[PDB]
Amino acid sequence: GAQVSRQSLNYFNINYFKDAASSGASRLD
Amino acid sequence: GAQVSRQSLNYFNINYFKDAASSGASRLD
Amino acid sequence: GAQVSRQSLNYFNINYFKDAASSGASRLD
Amino acid sequence: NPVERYVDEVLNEVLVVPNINQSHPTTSNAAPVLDAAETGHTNKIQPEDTIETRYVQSSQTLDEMSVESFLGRSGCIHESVLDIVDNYNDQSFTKWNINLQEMAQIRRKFEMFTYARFDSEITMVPSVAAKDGHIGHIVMQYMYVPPGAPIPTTRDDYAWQSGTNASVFWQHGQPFPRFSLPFLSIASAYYMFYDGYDGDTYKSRYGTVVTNDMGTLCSRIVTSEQLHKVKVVTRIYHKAKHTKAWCPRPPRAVQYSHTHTTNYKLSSEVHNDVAIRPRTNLTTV
Amino acid sequence: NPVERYVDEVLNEVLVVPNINQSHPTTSNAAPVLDAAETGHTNKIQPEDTIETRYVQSSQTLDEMSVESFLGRSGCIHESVLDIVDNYNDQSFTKWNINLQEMAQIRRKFEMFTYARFDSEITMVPSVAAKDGHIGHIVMQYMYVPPGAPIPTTRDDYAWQSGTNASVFWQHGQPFPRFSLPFLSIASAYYMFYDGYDGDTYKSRYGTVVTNDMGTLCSRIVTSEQLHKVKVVTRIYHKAKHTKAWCPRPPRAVQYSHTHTTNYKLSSEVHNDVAIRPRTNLTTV
Amino acid sequence: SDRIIQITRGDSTITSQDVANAVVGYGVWPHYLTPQDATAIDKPTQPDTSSNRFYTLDSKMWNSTSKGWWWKLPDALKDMGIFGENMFYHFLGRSGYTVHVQCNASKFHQGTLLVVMIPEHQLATVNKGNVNAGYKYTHPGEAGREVGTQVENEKQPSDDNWLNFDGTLLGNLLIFPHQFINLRSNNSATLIVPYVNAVPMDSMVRHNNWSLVIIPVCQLQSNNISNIVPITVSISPMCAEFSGARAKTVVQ
Amino acid sequence: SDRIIQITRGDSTITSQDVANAVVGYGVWPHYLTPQDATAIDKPTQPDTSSNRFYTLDSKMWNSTSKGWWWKLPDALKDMGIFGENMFYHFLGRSGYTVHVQCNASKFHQGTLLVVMIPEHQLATVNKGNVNAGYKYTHPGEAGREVGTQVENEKQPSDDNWLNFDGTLLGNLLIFPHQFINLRSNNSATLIVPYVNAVPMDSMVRHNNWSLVIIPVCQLQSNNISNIVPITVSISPMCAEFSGARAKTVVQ
Amino acid sequence: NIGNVSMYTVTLSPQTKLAEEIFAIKVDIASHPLATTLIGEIASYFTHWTGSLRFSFMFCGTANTTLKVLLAYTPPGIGKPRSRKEAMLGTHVVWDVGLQSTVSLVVPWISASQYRFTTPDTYSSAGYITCWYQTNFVVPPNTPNTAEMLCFVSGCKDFCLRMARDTDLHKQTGPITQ
Amino acid sequence: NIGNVSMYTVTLSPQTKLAEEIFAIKVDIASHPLATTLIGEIASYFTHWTGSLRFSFMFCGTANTTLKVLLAYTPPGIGKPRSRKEAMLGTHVVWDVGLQSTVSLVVPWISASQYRFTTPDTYSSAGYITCWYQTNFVVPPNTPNTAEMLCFVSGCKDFCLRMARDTDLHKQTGPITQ
Ligand SMILES: Cc1cc(CCCOc2c(C)cc(-c3noc(C(F)(F)F)n3)cc2C)on1
Ligand SMILES: Cc1cc(CCCOc2c(C)cc(-c3noc(C(F)(F)F)n3)cc2C)on1
Ligand SMILES: [Zn+2]
Ligand SMILES: [Zn+2]
Repeated sequence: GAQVSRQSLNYFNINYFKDAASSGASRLD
Repeated sequence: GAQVSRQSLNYFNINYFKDAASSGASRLD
Repeated sequence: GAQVSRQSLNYFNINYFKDAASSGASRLD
Repeated sequence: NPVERYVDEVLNEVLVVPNINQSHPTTSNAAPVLDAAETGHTNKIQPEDTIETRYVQSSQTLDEMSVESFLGRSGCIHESVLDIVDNYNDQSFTKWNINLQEMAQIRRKFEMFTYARFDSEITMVPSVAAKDGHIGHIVMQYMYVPPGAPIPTTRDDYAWQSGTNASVFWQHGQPFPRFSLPFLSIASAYYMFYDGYDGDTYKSRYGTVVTNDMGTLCSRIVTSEQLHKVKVVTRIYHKAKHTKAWCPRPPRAVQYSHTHTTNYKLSSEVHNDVAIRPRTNLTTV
Repeated sequence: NPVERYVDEVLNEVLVVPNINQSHPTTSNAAPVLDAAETGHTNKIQPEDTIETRYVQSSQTLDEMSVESFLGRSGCIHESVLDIVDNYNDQSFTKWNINLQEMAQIRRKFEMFTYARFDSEITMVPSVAAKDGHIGHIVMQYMYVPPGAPIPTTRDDYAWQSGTNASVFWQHGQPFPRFSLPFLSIASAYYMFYDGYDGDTYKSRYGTVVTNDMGTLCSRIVTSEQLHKVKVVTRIYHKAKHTKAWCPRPPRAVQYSHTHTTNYKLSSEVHNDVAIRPRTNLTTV
Repeated sequence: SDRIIQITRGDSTITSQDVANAVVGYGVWPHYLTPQDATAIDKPTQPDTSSNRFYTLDSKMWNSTSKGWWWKLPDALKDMGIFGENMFYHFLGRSGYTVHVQCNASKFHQGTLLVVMIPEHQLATVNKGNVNAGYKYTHPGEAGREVGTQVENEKQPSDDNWLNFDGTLLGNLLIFPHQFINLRSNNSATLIVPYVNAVPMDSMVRHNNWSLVIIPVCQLQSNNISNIVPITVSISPMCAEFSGARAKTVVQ
Repeated sequence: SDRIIQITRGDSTITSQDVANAVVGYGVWPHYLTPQDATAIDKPTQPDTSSNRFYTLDSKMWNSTSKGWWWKLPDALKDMGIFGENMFYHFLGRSGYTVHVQCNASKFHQGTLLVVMIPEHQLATVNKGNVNAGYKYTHPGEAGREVGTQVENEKQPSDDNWLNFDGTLLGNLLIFPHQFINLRSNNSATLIVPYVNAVPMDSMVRHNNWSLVIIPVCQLQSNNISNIVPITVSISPMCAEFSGARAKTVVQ
Repeated sequence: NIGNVSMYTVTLSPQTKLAEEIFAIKVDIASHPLATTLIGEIASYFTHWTGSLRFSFMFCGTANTTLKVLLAYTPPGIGKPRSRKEAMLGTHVVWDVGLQSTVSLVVPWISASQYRFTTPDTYSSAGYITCWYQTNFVVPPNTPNTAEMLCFVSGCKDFCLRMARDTDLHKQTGPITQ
Repeated sequence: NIGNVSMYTVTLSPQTKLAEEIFAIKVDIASHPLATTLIGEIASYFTHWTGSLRFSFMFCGTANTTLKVLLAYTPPGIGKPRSRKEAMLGTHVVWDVGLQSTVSLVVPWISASQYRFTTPDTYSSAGYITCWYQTNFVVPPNTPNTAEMLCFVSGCKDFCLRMARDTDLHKQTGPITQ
């Protein structure tokens, strides 16, 4: 569960648990 | 949040938290 | 800080800290 | 770029404020400074319109003022007490009718909106006070009994089996327990306020107590009776995650008195009941 | 190469010093050794100009002498004491007006610059002294009350709810607490020195006390009263990260006496007040 | 000739035929505030030549026992023409300076003056606990302060020249922009300093950005002591600009 | 709406919801002195927004017997912030102005004020031979002159409003830039005048370029006389620039 | 007045002395009386603030009541103005009462530092807003001799808050029970 | 002299005996009297040092005062020179006083090891700098018979410090209070 980005600057947005409630603070706007 | 390099010597500059203040000591010059 | 090899047998020589003194025992010869 | 947006997150520069542009002297029959508050709209005049301004590149960001940020800080919502005084069986367990109305600090912030939808992060801070000297091996059990589920009535009630309800076991010495909760309402958002009843008679209940039932939080000291008596106080902390709020409202201006109600009390000298400080007169800064 | 630069970091060879080149005998009317200090400049003469030198490949690096390195070591800045003597309610909590001026070692280093900008890493070292024998279960709460926020006046003040302020809960037995802080000033850099006041009268305050307000650090023993009294001393450590400094200045030459001020004291024999050691005479090494 | 210098500012031109070059503090030449660094949003006022000119302060007399002198900017120019007027009518001010210290004697005189420009020279008090230097004492005006004269008062600053009036050793003042006026070599010192502060503009009334310190490190001596040897200071603001206009502030 | 006006100068913004348009003296908008017309050779100082702002003078009370009022520029602003400071520190000054006269009453009041801006309004004396108006009398400052009050003195100017205080008939003042404040139509007057003189710059101390004259031609009347009806004047310099800096001139 | 709607209005009336002072308060977004306004309350949840403030005033008198008033902002580094002349030298707006009932005065961000503390701190006190009679309050016969004025506040496009903190504009001195 | 500016100057004057000694100090960057100089203070924050040192001297006498002086650096492994002849055999500069007021003597890095300890340690003591009259201090009549000299120090392109440590050039023997 990783939203791997690339640029090299590879972003790794990982969700450790299988529930949306489990993830950290949301992004803005 | 990883600044993956390559050479193979792959550098992995990882920022574990989403705040610049959180990262370790800075690079020089 | 990983010296990723390949063969597939991918070797991952990782240096967790930014000082040479920090790494483990040296290789031979 | 999912990576360019990443940098903005790390630097907290997602929401930037506009710059101030250079303005000049003017003479016109277009008068921005004049308007009509009766319309119910706020005059949208900016500094460049009332004075001659210079050009300035703004660097401030509104990130921290976001709803996610405003309601995303963990605050205390309950202080559970298990105090062993003279009867372990009666005093080693308790229950709490869950609500976000007992502590003023987080309550006031949520109540600055009419409706709010969010997931929750609950963090617990248990502390064992050694009343007689030792604390032995303390193990705690926290069980969420949703409305309808059987509520334990003794420290060994079969309900503690938690065959379906979620329970969290904490062992003294281990890190603070924590877990997430998904948006729980049967509606689309939580009611911060509710101008309605649960019936149509003089005896029907009024307010959020009608719509905000969240069940009961039952807890007990799992460890069986020990020689030395302890007093375990578990403080519960709550934080909203993935938040949305609707219809902002006036901030609570007087102290809260009860849960689920906007009731308040007034003294004979009301200036003491509000944060407003009496002015000597109109011209005394 | 982001990888070649990596190797220089591991080896600490980012900033290399120049080599000494072979020089030869000279006879010229160009005299490098002669100059004029009145100009306010330092003669840039090097060894190759005053003697016949050999060629030498330098291997020294200036990395460790960088500002990041000089101010990047965690040092003690405060020693908070909660000593339970005879009244748990009064003695189980305290507060501190935050500042980097109480401990001489780190203060002197920062004060070698006029302005400094940096993020901070705070690390806490709590130690519970068992005055009567046991320490029970000790849980601590450290809360940062920014200027303006309500300061608790009892161990159960509603402010401890920390609905917005940041609080860190530590449990005895767990690792030392630590967190980062972003550059906090309302200005572009922190003032190490400030030749100004907060007014223009004989009673206006002078110095950095006017510009360096950082709020209050409040702390309490979360655990309720226990039979055996303890003395908890929490030592706070600070380190600068991502640092920048401007306008270097003379190092503190005498002992510090107070915070936010350069005031000092002199004895009847001033040579005792400075590190300068009296010389027997001009020619006694 | 590298021994000569002519400095023209506004309607003033100063000369010296025996200089020791010139110093530009931190190698940065004074310049106006840019929109990227500015914070105050009203259009600034820039008097230009009516404020960016040389203002000569009261001369001082240097003798065999002089311990030194200091002035603070912009305080020293608070009563100097348009520049002075502007620092009191506005809340904010910003300026750089060209400081030209003058002192001539003869080829038979000897003496040495250490001329320094210190940023944020926060003065100390001695043996007075946490009582700090009073506003009045750090705002002497063009008259400055004569080290070793003032009859002590509780809020009076340290007068120890060897400790820089702030708890640091004199020998290290050279780390700040400076020059020496060594009678045998030069008869003047010239320092050009840019605006230095942690904020783009500031109150000219309650914040002295720079401090001019002059300490005779090598005693004045000659076989004609009756001839008075003065020290004269001429300062010229540079890129002076002010913001936040209103009534004129009156101090004291 | 053509009845509304907003005038922004520096840090000041003035409004009126009942104007009678505005007047630009001789159809020339104020502008800075060009190099083709300039004569003085030093670089001028231009305070910009710190001087080109609205300065409100002392209000006057208009009643059934008022004979009129007059002010002279730049005299009237001699004590107004930065602008005032600049006219005394320099030998030469040059400026245009935006004159906004204010007077409101009610839809049940009636009265009419003739508001005029006269260039070179050289006052006369009456029955006093060749003795002319004294400097003191033509330099009243922000207080101006209240026609019909001053206890005669030999060097006192003519106080005859019907003869324009200069031997000419009032009815012809309309040949100068002017407006009327007819209570039934407007509550303000706005006149913008450029610099007018036979020389590019002049002494702000001894030469008053413009004179603001206000004469009630139609008497103030209403059935609620106790309610005081003031007249207020706000003047803003435009393109103010000064030259020939020195010490500050002190008059009297 | 506290505890009554009148605490929100300022009374105007025919004056016998010219240029009289009408009101005067600090500009500081979180100081009193601005504290309990919505923007003041929100500002009290943060430690720092910056940006320009928008003060508006709506004349509540009759349609036949006229008035000219001077609203001024005095930047810091000086005491509050003791007269209209003294105030007028700073940032100001001359308000003419007419068909449009409301006027706005913008308090531009004029500060040495990019931000200021929201809590009452000497170093960062932002100045004052004073109001003076420019001309006078005038009415025809048979018309009320006094009138009210309402005062509003909000932030401009550059307003911004920083460093979240708990508010001191609200407290809990006891348990909130069921 | 400590506590007076005179602690920074060395007095010169007409001699009756030839080649007299003027001053002598250790070269060690962190030893006394070099300790409190800026480079000495910074060196005291590190354990090791290396590189060449730059010593400068500015003659403070009158423009008509002449003088020739010999500045010498004695590498280690021998005691400080007891005479000009003894000193002159090492690294030195003969300084002629003239239009240019200042002269510089570079103490080259001459060591067995690549670095030395900054703290006073026998094994790593770097040597001495002595100053002697090469000719004499001469003046015309009616001219002061003594003159001062100022001494400066800084590091050359090869100077370098290593191993950060706390300084012993400053202490705290009590609480620093508010
Ligand atoms: C409006 C609104 C929204 C909410 C939800 C508040 C969160 O309340 C809780 C808490 C604090 C804990 C649990 C909980 N779930 O499992 C556990 C266990 F581990 F404690 F058992 N506790 C469940 C709810 C609904 O209350 N009012
Ligand atoms: C100059 C200058 C710069 C600074 C900042 C010093 C750091 O001070 C602190 C510390 C030590 C701790 C906290 C802090 N934040 O959260 C906590 C908690 F966990 F302790 F609550 N402590 C906040 C500041 C500003 O002080 N002077
Ligand atoms: Zn025990
Ligand atoms: Zn025990």
